[PDB]
Amino acid sequence: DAALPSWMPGADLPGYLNGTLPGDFGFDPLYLGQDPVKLKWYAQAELMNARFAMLAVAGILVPELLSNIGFSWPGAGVAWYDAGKFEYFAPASSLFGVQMLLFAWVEIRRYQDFVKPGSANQDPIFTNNKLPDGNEPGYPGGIFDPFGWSKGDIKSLKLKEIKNGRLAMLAFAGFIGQAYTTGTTPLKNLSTHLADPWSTTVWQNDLARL
Amino acid sequence: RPLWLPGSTPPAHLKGDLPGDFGFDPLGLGANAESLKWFKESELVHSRWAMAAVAGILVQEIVRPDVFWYNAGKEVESPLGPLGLLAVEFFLMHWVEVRRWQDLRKPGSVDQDPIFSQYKLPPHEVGYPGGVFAPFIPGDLAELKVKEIKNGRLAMLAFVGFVMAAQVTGKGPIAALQEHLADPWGTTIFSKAAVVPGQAVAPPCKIPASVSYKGIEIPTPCFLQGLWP
Amino acid sequence: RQSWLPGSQIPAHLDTPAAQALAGNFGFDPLGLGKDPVALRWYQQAELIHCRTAMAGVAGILIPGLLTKAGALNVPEWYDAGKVAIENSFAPWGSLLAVQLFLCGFVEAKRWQDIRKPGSQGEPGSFLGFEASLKGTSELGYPGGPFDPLGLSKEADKWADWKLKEVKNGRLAMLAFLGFVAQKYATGAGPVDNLAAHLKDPWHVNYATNGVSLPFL
Amino acid sequence: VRPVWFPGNPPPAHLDGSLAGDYGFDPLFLGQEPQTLKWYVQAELVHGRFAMLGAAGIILTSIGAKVGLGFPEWYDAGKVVVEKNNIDFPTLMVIQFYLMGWAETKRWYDFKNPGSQADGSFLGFTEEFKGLENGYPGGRFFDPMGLSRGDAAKYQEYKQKEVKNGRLAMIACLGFAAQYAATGKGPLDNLADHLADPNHVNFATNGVSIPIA
Repeated sequence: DAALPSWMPGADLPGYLNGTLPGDFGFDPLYLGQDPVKLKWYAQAELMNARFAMLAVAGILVPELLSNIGFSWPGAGVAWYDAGKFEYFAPASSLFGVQMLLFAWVEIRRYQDFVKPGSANQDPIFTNNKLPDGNEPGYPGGIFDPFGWSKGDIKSLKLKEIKNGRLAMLAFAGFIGQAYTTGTTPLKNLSTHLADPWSTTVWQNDLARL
Repeated sequence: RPLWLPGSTPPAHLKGDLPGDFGFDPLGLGANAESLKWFKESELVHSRWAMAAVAGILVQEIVRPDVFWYNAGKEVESPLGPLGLLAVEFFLMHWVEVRRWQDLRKPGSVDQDPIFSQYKLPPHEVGYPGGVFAPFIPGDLAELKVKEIKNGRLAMLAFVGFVMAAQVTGKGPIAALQEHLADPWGTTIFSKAAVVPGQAVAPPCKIPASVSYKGIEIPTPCFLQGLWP
Repeated sequence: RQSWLPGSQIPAHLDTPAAQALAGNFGFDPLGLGKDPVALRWYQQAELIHCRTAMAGVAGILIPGLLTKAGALNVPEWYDAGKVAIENSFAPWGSLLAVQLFLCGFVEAKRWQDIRKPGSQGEPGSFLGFEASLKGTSELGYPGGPFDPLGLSKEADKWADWKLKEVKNGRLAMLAFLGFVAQKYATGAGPVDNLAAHLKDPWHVNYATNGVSLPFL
Repeated sequence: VRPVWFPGNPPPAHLDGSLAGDYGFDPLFLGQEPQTLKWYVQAELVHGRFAMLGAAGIILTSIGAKVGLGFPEWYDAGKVVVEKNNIDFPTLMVIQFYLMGWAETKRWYDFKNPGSQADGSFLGFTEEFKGLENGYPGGRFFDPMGLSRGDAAKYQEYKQKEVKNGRLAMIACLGFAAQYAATGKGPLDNLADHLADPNHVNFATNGVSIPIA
């Protein structure tokens, strides 16, 4: 109900999306963000899932891209889904326990700062080290931004972050779908589609297996 | 005032304002304002689609007399696969029809170019975009609009006749015209069939029931062959 | 006003301000079992207990059954887990059921006494100092203290919605267990197996094809 | 004033000509009460609409059967479809009962409380289930052409045409059942036999209708 960009020009978008949240396009046909508290929680959930999917898509695409060139290292020919049954320096259970404890610590710190902004901006061991007073949930800053990149156009940068996060989330969902249907790595499907795009489509692949 | 029946009283919902208004509505399907507004766009889209299709069929037969238009979707080979062509056509047609539909329900809302902010369609009516869609307009606007709706109605009836003649005789429009001019007293539909209380004979459907397109057996049946006279 | 039947006459007893305060009020009472406010309160407690019990049971049946289909676990069927669990156990089923009945009777008796008199379990000098924490909140069937350790019931704005996710889900669980029983007496296999068999051919594998749920067909 | 089913007989009080196709035909006074007449009006409209669909389908299938198209008769179409296509009969019955149950239940509760279905409890749709009159459910879903919301005289004429065509279709379906039980063939086969010889091929010569013949 404003002049901000929309996902459907002319459509009557809901009134609870006023543009305050980053990447607001008024897309909510199910009206899941009607409740202000639910929307406040969904914003943080979307941001965390976005950054995690960004790291996931980057960690899926970079090793396969580096394996196809002269660059070599121990785990190169292994697929992203086949990395679990790999011979490491420690069993997966021990690593799972270690990461669960570390993630529990950082996630509890983030949750504490989420229920009360600025309540967790102090380093527990060194009292001198701290985060700036001006902070919002989901945007830590301080040591998390050592180069001061947020000091510039934060709105455009936040829009870039949310858009890249949505794109990465869709890409990861596509990775799962392609792995469950084709049963091959994503870059292989990309090259297969690039060789002949007219006969390498989702409709053709699914019709052949029907 | 021109009408579809000289000396007849036109319906109350038709006052001769819209282009091509000849007071023809025995069922009164255009009595409602919203229904008439939607049907106007439907008729315009039907008119343009039928005109393009009739011109395509005529040029296809004149340039290629050995390729049947009814078989045009069957005996045409292209490097682009049929599934890829269908995907491209579905996406492009979906995009343009969504823009047109949004302009119908919300006028002056999708007239802006998304890629470039400097291009924008000028204010217009519903069903008549204009601007980039109308680079040259030789003649009066209302006169050309009436000519457009009349040519569209003729083209719609022409496409229906094309389909029926291709299903009954299996020949194209030019071939059917030449065959009819050769023996006009025996090549009309009245000569091909007749119905009486003791007998009901109909011409056979020249189109095969099934078409083997890459081993799929696409059914190609004659439109309401059982109801054929 | 949300209703279980648009246009149906909502009962007058379900339209009172106290009856509308309950979670999941959809005006469903064709038999009029909630006309009496005392009966309605008792049945509301019964529905809450059934919802939580059904949710725990259906979860303990569905999740290990879904993990058994994959390689995560090897839990047997819910209708056969009792025999397998009692085979290599440390006590027979009778002794275990006796201890169970004793332990469950104590807490159910305390819950019954709190239902009869709200907050009565906080009698001084009766539970070695833990009696203070045994007093529930203002609403019957929603206690605090030892229960709810995370303290998610302190935020009222979501409280009214939280309860809606507890009753509705529980109601679904109550039907789920019912299906688990009916399917057991109709196909002879587990619930996950019935779901997979139905997904394989939904147009020919259902309750209208087993010959048990439709004997006239 | 208006024509009646029996000329010279005064029309009853419960039939004043306000309803479509009102000819004052009620010798048993089954619709004397207002609520009972309302229920019977909706029942007659539903019966006529179903009879119209059935008569049209039976006539079209018999047309395809008379010509060399392989269409089965209406009294064998169920067996032909169930045996030709791998379709489970009880499953189809249950699906049909589910869809009809939902539609007829919404219609029933709308009859009990007019305009109740327009509250928006069904996917948010409100004006599509508001209803116009008894047995005439106007809206954009049931009447997308908007013929019930324009030209009142034309609407009343269409209402009269609908009730008359419905009664004719009901009589047609009864005739289909009697013709199949007496002659054993389809309706168009009976029509062809009658057109071939109308003086000797009729109900007075089938040997079943008139037992003393």
